[PDB]
Amino acid sequence: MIKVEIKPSQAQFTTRSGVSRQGKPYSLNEQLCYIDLGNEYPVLVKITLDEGQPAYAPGLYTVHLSSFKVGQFGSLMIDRLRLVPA
Amino acid sequence: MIKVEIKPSQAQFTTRSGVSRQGKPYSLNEQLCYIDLGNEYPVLVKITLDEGQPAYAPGLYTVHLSSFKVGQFGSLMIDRLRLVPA
Repeated sequence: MIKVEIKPSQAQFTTRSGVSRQGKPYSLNEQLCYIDLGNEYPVLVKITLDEGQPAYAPGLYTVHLSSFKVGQFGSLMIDRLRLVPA
Repeated sequence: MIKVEIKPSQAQFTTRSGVSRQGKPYSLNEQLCYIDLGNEYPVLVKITLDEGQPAYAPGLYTVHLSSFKVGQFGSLMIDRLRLVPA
């Protein structure tokens, strides 16, 4: 299991916006977190949230299976990091 | 934890080869596996092995933390799926 932490300072998201190739508006909400990748300290990672989802509250989390998909070359890829409480 | 299975029929690797941009030879060993992504059946996924590593034997495995890295846009990515026995 991957250990993800949302620190007290990371409790908010920011929003970027724009227009798709054929005219549709979009909005993307982004939040930061720390992930332990086995180095001396956890590293900073950007998360893009799914539509209609609030920012994750401070605390410890792990990664949900729905984060992964098989890519166009047949290998596993991350789609979006989706988190669940630890 | 991600459940990965190497079936009896997937006990071998194949090797692809070529030459890098500035002249060096390379060889890549590839093996197939089944990964449970929560659909009705596990899906087929291609793994590229690390240098000097044998094919994983048939059995159940999970994903090692060393499979992940932070990508050039600050989000988590899979580098190569590295497995450890379940």
